[PDB]
Order: sequence, then C-alpha cells, then structure tokens
Amino acid sequence: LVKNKCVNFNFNGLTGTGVLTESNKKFLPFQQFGRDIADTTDAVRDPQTLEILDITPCSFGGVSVITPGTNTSNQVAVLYQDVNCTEVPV
Amino acid sequence: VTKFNGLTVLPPLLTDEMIAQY
Amino acid sequence: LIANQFNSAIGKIQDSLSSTPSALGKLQDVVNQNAQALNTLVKQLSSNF
Ligand SMILES: *[C@@H]1O[C@H](CO)[C@@H](O[C@@H]2O[C@H](CO)[C@@H](O)[C@H](O)[C@H]2NC(C)=O)[C@H](O)[C@H]1NC(C)=O
Ligand SMILES: *[C@@H]1O[C@H](CO)[C@@H](O)[C@H](O)[C@H]1NC(C)=O
Ligand SMILES: *[C@@H]1O[C@H](CO)[C@@H](O)[C@H](O)[C@H]1NC(C)=O
Repeated sequence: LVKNKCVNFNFNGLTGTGVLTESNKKFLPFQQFGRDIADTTDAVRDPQTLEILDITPCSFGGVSVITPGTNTSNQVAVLYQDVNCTEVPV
Repeated sequence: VTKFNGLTVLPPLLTDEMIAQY
Repeated sequence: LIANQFNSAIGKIQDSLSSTPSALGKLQDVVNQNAQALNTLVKQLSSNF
C-alpha cells in the first residue's frame, strides 16, 4: 500500500483510482468500505490490516493562461486551479 | 445559511471578505 | 423617539432572523437548488441509460 501518492487501487473489486491517505473515521467491524452522500466511494478498510483509509480523487483542475496582450508582451502566466504546487510538476 | 467526478467549483472573484468589505 | 424605534426595530431584525429558520429561505433555496442539481448530476453517472 502507498499513502499520499496518487495510485490506482483495487480492493476486493473496488477498482477505484485516487490517492489513499490515513483516515480518522472508525468503521463497524462488519462494514467493508465507506461511501458518500452521492454514492461515491470515499473510504475503504484495508483488507490485509484492518485500518480505515480515506481515498480522495487525483488532483485535477483547469489550467488558465493569464497573459497580457500579445502586442504588449509574449511572457505569460499559468494558473493551476484548485491544486497545491507540490503536485503541479507531476 | 448552511468527492469530485470531474466537477469543479470556482471561488468568487470577490471573496467573502471583499464582498463584506464592499 | 425615531432613533429608539429604529434601534429596537433593528433588534427585532436580529431576533426574528435568529429565531425563524425560514428567514433566509430564498438564499438557502438557491444553495439547496444548486446542491440538488449537482447531486442529480453525480447520480446520473450511476444510471445505465
Ligand atoms: C496474512 O494475513 C494476516 C491477517 O491479515 C497477517 O497477519 C499479520 O501478521 C503480522 C506479522 O506478520 C502482524 O504484525 C499483524 O498484527 C497481523 N495482522 C494483521 C491484520 O495485519 C499476515 O501478515 C499476512 N501474511 C502475509 C505474508 O502477508
Ligand atoms: C497592439 O498595440 C499596438 C501598438 O499600440 C497596436 O498597433 C496594435 O493594433 C495592438 N493590437 C491589438 C490587437 O489591439
Ligand atoms: C497543499 O495544500 C493543501 C490544502 O491546503 C494542504 O493541506 C497540503 O498540506 C499541501 N500539500 C502538501 C503536499 O503539503
């Protein structure tokens, strides 16, 4: 298992995709994997060692080019919307 | 007044603090 | 007297807004409508069509 790194995962046939992190929520002993309001998985109990892992989607967002007029200049800026710079270079 | 399947929300340009200041 | 009426009326706004849960029903309706729209959009992914 890999934490804090965006990795394809498959738990008992979940076949999801996203980064898995350590979670605080406590499942009941029989409760296999979590869910959200919109019926999208947002947690999973690790089957080997019984711990709850909060899964979150791989970071995505529009990339916009803040540029002045091409007649004024050719130097541009880039915005990576709703993402932290640590994973920007990827 | 009171996760992502490809859906993104964008922040208002005038944040809540600047809206309140306006 | 006008000043007292105005201030007490403002206190009435505060009390009515706090006590009545339907004071902000318009903006809360807008937010709930957007939430229902997005939730239905997500649920449409679960649909076979
Ligand atoms: C086989 O599965 C069992 C149960 O899931 C694992 O048992 C663990 O064993 C380690 C030491 O090897 C202990 O520290 C853990 O407490 C045990 N339990 C859990 C839930 O992890 C066992 O390691 C597995 N074997 C292999 C080779 O993966
Ligand atoms: C860019 O600026 C130059 C210099 O003022 C002007 O000649 C040109 O028309 C401008 N281009 C546009 C697209 O407005
Ligand atoms: C980037 O920002 C998030 C959200 O504020 C923060 O929790 C996180 O620690 C940052 N990422 C890293 C890898 O430090």
